[PDB]
Amino acid sequence: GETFEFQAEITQLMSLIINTVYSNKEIFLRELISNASDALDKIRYQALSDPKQLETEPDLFIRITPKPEEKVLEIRDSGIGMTKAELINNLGTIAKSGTKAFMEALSAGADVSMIGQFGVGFYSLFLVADRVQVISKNNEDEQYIWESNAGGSFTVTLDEVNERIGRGTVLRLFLKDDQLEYLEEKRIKEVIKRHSEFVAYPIQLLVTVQELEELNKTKPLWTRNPSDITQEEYNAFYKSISNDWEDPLYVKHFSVEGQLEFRAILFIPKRAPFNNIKLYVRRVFITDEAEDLIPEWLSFVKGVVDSEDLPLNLSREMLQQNKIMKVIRKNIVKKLIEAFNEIAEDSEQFDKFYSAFAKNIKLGVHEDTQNRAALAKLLRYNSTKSVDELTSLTDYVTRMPEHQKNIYYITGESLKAVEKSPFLDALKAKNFEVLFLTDPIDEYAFTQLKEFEGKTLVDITKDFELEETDEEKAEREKEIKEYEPLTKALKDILGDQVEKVVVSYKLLDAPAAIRTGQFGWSANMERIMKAQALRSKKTFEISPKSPIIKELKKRVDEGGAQDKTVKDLTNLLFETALLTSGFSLEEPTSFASRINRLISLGLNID
Amino acid sequence: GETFEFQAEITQLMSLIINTVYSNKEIFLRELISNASDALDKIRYQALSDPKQLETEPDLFIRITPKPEEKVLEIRDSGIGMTKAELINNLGTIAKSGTKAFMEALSAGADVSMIGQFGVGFYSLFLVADRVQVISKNNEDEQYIWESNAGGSFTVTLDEVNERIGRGTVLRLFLKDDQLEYLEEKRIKEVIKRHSEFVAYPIQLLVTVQELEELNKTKPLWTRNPSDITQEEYNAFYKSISNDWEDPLYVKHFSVEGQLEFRAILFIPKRAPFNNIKLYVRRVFITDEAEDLIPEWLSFVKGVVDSEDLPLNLSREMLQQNKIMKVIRKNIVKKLIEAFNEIAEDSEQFDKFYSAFAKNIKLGVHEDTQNRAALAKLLRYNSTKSVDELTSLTDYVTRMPEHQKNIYYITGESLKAVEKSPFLDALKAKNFEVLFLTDPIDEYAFTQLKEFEGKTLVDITKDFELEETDEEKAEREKEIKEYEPLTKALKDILGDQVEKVVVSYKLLDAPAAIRTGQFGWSANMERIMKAQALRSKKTFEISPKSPIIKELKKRVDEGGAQDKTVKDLTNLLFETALLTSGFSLEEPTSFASRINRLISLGLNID
Ligand SMILES: Nc1ncnc2c1ncn2[C@@H]1O[C@H](COP(=O)(O)OP(=O)(O)NP(=O)(O)O)[C@@H](O)[C@H]1O
Ligand SMILES: Nc1ncnc2c1ncn2[C@@H]1O[C@H](COP(=O)(O)OP(=O)(O)NP(=O)(O)O)[C@@H](O)[C@H]1O
Ligand SMILES: [Mg+2]
Ligand SMILES: [Mg+2]
Repeated sequence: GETFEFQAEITQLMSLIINTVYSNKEIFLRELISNASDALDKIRYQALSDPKQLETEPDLFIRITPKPEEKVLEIRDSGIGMTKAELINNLGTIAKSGTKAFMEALSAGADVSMIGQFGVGFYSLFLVADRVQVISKNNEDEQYIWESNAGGSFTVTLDEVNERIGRGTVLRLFLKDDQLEYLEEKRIKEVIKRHSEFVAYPIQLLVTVQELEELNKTKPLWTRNPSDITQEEYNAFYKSISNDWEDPLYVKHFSVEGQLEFRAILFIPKRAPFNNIKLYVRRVFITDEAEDLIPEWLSFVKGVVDSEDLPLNLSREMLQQNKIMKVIRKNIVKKLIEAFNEIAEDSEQFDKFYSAFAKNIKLGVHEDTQNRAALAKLLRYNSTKSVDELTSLTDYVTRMPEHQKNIYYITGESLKAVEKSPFLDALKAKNFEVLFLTDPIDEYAFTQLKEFEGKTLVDITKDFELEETDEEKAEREKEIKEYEPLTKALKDILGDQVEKVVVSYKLLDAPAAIRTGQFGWSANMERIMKAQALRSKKTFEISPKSPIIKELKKRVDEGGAQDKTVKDLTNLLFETALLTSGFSLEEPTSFASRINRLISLGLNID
Repeated sequence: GETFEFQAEITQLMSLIINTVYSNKEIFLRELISNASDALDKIRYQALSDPKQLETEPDLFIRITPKPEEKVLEIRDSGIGMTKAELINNLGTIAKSGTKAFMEALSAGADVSMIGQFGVGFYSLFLVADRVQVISKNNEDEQYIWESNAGGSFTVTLDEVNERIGRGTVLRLFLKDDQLEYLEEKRIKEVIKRHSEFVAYPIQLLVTVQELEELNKTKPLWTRNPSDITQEEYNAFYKSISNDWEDPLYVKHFSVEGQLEFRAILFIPKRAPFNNIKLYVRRVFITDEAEDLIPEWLSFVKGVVDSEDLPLNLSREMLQQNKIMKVIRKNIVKKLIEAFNEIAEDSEQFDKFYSAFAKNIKLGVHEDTQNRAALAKLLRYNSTKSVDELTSLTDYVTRMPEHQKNIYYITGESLKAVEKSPFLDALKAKNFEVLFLTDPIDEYAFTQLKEFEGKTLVDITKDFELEETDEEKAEREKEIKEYEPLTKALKDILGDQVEKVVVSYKLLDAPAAIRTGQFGWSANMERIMKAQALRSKKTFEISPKSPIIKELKKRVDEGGAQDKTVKDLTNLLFETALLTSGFSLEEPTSFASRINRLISLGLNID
């Protein structure tokens, strides 16, 4: 049948590209600098084969001159420029990107990496300007003026009233009556620092005597190998990408080659606030709101990532959904894990790294599952054998005897409450080391690990059993069977406050304590859960080697299982053991009342 | 001078709209259903003036008949259809939207609201298909076939081998090999539920026996009159917009007819979800990730918002930054405040609502400032006179005596620990009501309020002054200096644990108590801060009329300022006051050992 070619309504496509493509109206400056950088890259590539191309204009720069008295923001560069034909075919045709044609026409293997590849970015200037007066000048042509008012047609006339420029393009922007904000120095500097910070060419800005100030003093470091970059340059780079005042603690500069090519310079700060990783394609900032490239627990680091094969959208403000995001996320996680392992080789630097980002590492163990074993070796806690220095789990399993098959730890509110806990005497009598956990997020990660190099993590606050000789077990069972009336009477006294009352030999000096029941929340977990602003079973055991329990035993033998004088004593002892174990004290008024009664008894007053 | 018209490269403009824009590949179905809905709206408006237009096909529907045998996802509708000239200019031209041409040619007082306003949405089908065969049929022309290969030209041939449809368009989408996922019923139903759920015209889908199933069974309610909607319809609408299984508690259906006309049906769930509010433009879901649309503390509210004059971008997945979302946020906040006030008029309804979203309201008092006084009326807490039922702040200040100027409250870990706290007897003697704060987020709101109807919020756990008579102030000053040597000796024993020790008359039944101070954190605030997963000063007081303090007074009169038996009592009583006030002990081992010493002394243990 009949065949027709596709057409495009210019009077509607122009408004479609200008108004309904870009969300913000400040990226017009970023696109103009990107076009100027592409022109300078073209004239530089032409200068490598012919040095006479820079005789007219030797300096390569981009000059921006705001004029509030004339309502014009001029954009002047010293690039290759546009001839009479380029002002019609390249600049006058929508979706025509001559920068793409220049990139595909050069010989394979060039070092240049230009930015423009769509062909409609130049029309973004009309979002803040009504009429434009772009002036071009090429070495192989005269000086012309490209005038437009975002209408249906454009006018190109020979320049005979303006100054004779050497080489480059002068983009005269007549701003609208409601877009005068872009004539201020602070607004221009903010747009540059946000979108046009790491351009390879100097961005000169005319500020008020008139002077020129460069807005891109900091050069990108991802274009150089990590072998010839000093630490001060890394500190300046970190202070430039972020508003932080302190130098980065550690820098990780890697480069992945092969099917995916991308470079990233990830920095580790010196403090924690309790996204951050910027994305750069063709030396231009695209977006920083992609949460899928970096995990939430790992979002404490700062830095930028440079790439060239990312499928950028038309607006150049973000990227499409692709499978490369998972690849770059895995690479960043692996490189940061390697960086953490390198920091672990040092003692002074890793101390600051752990004291500043312990929560992030412990979160990495809690949520993440693939790198859980790698992050478990970075945990540092105190123990009975290490009171001052922090000891890892790798050094913990080395000091474990041949008969110990489990890793013992303990949680609590503070370090002073767990260092003198009544659950440590039994483990120290057997020369068993017990770790110390003082942060509320420690148990959230220890409940996910449940194993380290084959050693099961056992919490001493919960119920647990220890191996012993058959003779000791036979003697302990014959002692437990005779304390049975005491535990039975004490259970009836406590009522439903505890699950059961059994004799425990894991207490030497403490008279009694309350443990957990191997399941549910522990003594510290329920305290953390009942204290969150945005958001189990207990067992009472006594020690048969304490004089207090020995005196309580002879009370039920004479018929004192239901006396009124003993009830006050056993209830107060239960609430005291409840406090020393880490549980929540319900109704402290009766506790204080009984305490005051003993005070009166000790002060000889009734 | 030389004037030239703007041009557009077809081979590049097409590629611009095939990879850059429409970052998601599943929205091709949404756009095609929107085009079918526009065609049906056209034929429905044409039927209002000529009923004979629907004689060829009376039914109005969109049929989705997948065919995995030949890898085609054909979409058939019964809209107005396109003629021979419409398949060239309306469909074959980029950025040409005949739907906009039909909208601008509408009569005065039209009611139809069509979706098509750009003209590039039809070309989104090439994201998953390599070639299309659009079969159109209009009442004023013959049945033609519009074929394309996503290249630079298209072919239009007269239909001779396909079905002789009555009226509408048939779009044969030959899906690519890597995009065969859209041939299953699950993917089609998910895309329809995500974007094309609330289309006014029925969407038919062939599920393979060949049977048809309507996907858009839930009709929208924002177009109908809110006063005519029943509760079951609101429940069914809530079950469709959200995956929740519980019925909505309260529904707020309002419509603002100001400078920006928009409809919104906000629902109140029954459980806290710890975005949620979806945005619709002309019965089309665009996005649900709007930040400025709803505050953070208000994210628990579910519902949808329908607007018409919104700056839709090219991809129709976000709004442009035109500073128009602030008025929508303000209207939503105001309407939900009115909704909460209406819920407060009912007893059982507000009891069910406050029991599920108390933290959300308290967080709203914490961060929000413009509606802080409005949200303060919804705060419900217990008190000494309201131990059973909840009481607001208005009912609290109405029962305040004429000589009370401050609102007294108390915070603690639980309600049983604050109902008998020794800080209540001082206010109970003056017949002053004291609120009970049992949640960790209550102080974060009470610190931001600081006042309610001129009454200053004063925490009784902190240092505060009570009004007294000169006859009582005289005897208080006479007895304060009498106890001064006891306080000096007690401070010398306590050391740096407390700042100062003052004889406070705000204690009647307790021998002593400890407070934080006048400024800074409270007793429970520092405990919550030290118990958070992502994350002081003390003033000691005594009661001069207690037998314990009266006996301790005579101890220092005989030279007992530095005895060995008084320091044990001093430390023990200090930790007891530290317990009853809501703090945490420095070490429970020392407290447990001291209590065990009392037990040995009481049990005559030598
Ligand atoms: N300042 C300039 N100096 C010289 N040539 C320029 C300048 N600005 C634009 N051009 C030319 O005009 C063409 C049109 O560019 P433009 O419409 O901005 O889109 P693009 O830069 O080519 N691709 P993109 O940046 O992704 O939108 C460029 O390819 C250059 O050849
Ligand atoms: N199924 C259809 N039946 C009849 N006419 C149709 C159909 N699909 C598209 N058209 C016509 O083709 C035109 C092109 O529409 P399209 O390219 O999809 O963008 P649009 O819908 O007009 N505007 P937008 O939805 O914002 O992209 C429409 O305006 C209709 O006039
Ligand atoms: Mg450009
Ligand atoms: Mg469309």
